[PDB]
Amino acid sequence: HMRVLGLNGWPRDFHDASAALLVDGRIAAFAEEERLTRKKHGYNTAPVQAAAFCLAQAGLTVDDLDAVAFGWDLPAMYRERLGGWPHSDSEALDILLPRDVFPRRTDPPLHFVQHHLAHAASAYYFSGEDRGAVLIVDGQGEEECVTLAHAEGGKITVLDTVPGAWSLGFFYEHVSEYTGLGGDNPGKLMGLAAHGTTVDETLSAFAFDSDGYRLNLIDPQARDPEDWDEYSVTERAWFAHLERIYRLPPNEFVRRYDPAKGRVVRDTRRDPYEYRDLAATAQAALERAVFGLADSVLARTGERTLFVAGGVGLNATMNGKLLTRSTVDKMFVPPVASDIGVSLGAAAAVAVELGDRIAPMGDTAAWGPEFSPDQVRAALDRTGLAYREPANLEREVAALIASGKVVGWAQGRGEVGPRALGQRSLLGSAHSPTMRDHINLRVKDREWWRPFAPSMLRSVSDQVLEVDADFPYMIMTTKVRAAYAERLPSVVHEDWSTRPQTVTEASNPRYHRMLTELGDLVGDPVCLNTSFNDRGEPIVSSPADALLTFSRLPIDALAVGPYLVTK
Ligand SMILES: Nc1ncnc2c1ncn2[C@@H]1O[C@H](COP(=O)(O)CP(=O)(O)OP(=O)(O)O)[C@@H](O)[C@H]1O
Ligand SMILES: [Fe+2]
Ligand SMILES: [K+]
Ligand SMILES: [Mn+2]
Repeated sequence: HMRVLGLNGWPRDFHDASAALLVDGRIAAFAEEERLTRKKHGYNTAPVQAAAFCLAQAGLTVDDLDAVAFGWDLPAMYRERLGGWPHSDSEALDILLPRDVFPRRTDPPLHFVQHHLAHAASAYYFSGEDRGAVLIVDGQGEEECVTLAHAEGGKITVLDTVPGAWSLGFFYEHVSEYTGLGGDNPGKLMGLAAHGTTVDETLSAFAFDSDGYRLNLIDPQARDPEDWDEYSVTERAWFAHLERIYRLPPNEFVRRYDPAKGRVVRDTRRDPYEYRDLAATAQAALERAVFGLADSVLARTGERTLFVAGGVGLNATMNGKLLTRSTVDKMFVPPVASDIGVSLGAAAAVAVELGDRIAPMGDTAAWGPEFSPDQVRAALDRTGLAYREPANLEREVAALIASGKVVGWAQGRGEVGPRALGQRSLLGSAHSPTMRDHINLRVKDREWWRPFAPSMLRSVSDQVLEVDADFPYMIMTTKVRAAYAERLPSVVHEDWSTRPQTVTEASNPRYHRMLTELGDLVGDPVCLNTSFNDRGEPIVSSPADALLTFSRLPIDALAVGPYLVTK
C-alpha cells in the first residue's frame, strides 16, 4: 500500500490548516483543523488534530506513511522572503507533526509541493476526467495569484502565471473588508452582490481583454519586503482607490460594550447592505476577469473541460456562469478549492509521483470523523436530554421538515470544505415562503439578505434546474426552471439563482431516503440545507458539538446518528 499524508498549516502566518490521507489513491481520511479545535479558519497552526484524526481513522502511525506532503513550497518562501530556510526535514517534521502527538521511529520522506500545483492536483486528479485546462485563481501562492496549466496524461504543465499584487482573490477580500462584511467573509460579499446594481465593472481599475485582465492601478511586481504575501500592499492600493472612486468611504468596525450581552461586541458603523452596488460591481469585475482567464487557458490547451481551484474557486456564482459559457463543455471544481484542499492536493501530487492512480472523489465530501450509536449515546447521556430512536428516522425527519420545522442532521462522516452536504446539516422546508427569514433572523442570526441553498435528488434535478448535471458540492450556482422558482422560494436568490446539492442513493442513502420521503409529502424531494452551526461558528463536527449548537439555537429537532432529540 502507498500511504501519503498531505498537510497544510504552519505556526507562522498561516490559515486553513488541514490534513488528508491517501491510501492507494483513495481518501481514507480528510479533515479541517478548525472543525476539531473549534477555532475558525485554522490560523497559525500545524494541522495537529486533523492529522491525528487521519492516522486514527486509518489505524496508522507515522511509521506507516510512505511520505508526508506539504501544500506550499515553504523552503522557497523562507529563502525568498525571510533570509533563509533554517530547518532540516527532521526539524520541519517535528513542527508539522509534533512528537508528543506523533511518535515515530524514523522520519518519512518529506515533500514540499508548490502551492498552485497542490491546488491544481486537488482538482485534476479527483475529477474523474483524463485531461483538461487548469485555472488556479487564488489569493496568493508563494509568488503568483493565478496559474494557467494543462492537465493531461496525469501531468500538470504550467502555461503562465499572474504575479501576486494583481490578485483577484485579495481584491475581492479587500472590497469585502471595505463594505464592513470583512476580508475573511468574502462569501458574504458574493451573497450581497445580487441585491445591487452594476454601473461600471472596471471600477476604474480593471481593464478587461479576451485573455483575462489588467490592473494598471497596481505595479504587478510590487512586493511587501516585510511580509511574505502582497496582501497589505494590495490592501493599501485598493482601499485608497475605492475611497476615491466610490461614494461611500470604508465601513469602519465599532467595538463597544453591549450590556445585553455583558461583552464588548464588534459591529460596523454602517449597514454593509448600503454597499450592495459596490458588491455587485466587484462581483461583475471578478467574473469578467475570470471569464477571460478561462477562455484563454481553454483555447491554448484545446480542451473543453475546465478545472478550477484556488480560493476564488469558492465563487459559486462565477462558477455557475463559467459552466454556461460557450467555451466550456464540462467543469470540475472540488469542494476543497480553497487552501484547505492543498493538503489533499500535495498528497495526490506525491502519490502520483510514487506511481499511484488517484480515484475520483465521486459525489461526496464525506471524509471527516463519524460516530457510532454508542458514541452518540454517551454524548446524549452526558447532557441529560430525553430522546428517541425512531423506527424510521428518515420518514419522521421528512415529516418535521414538511411541517415547517428546522431539523439538525448529523450523520456519518463529516464533510470537508465550507459546505454542509447532509452530514452536518440544518434542514428546513424549501417550499416555505417564511423559512428563509426564520433561519436567517431567528435561528442562525444572519443578515436578512443572505440566501439559502437546496439539497435535492439527482433524479429530479433536470426538472428543477436549467442545467442537467451533477452538483454534489454546492460549489456552482444555476438558474431554477420556471415552474419551480416560485415553488421553492426559501432556496432561490434575488436573481433566481440557486446553489444546489444533487443527492444520489449511492453517495448518501440515508439523506436520499429522507428526501424521497419528503417528496411524497410536499411534491418535490427538495429541502433547504444550511450548515449546522451558529452563523460565524465552525460547522459542528462531534455529537457534543451538535448538542451545544442544538441547545443554544431555536432548532426544533436534532437527528444525530439513529437518535431523535426534540425541543
Ligand atoms: N444562489 C446564491 N447566489 C449567491 N450567493 C449565494 C447563493 N446561495 C448561497 N450563497 C451565499 O454563499 C455565501 C457563503 O459563504 P460563507 O462565507 O461560507 C457564509 P456561511 O458559512 O454559509 O454562513 P454560516 O456561518 O451562517 O453557516 C453566503 O453569502 C451565502 O449566502
Ligand atoms: Fe491558495
Ligand atoms: K454549455
Ligand atoms: Mn455555512
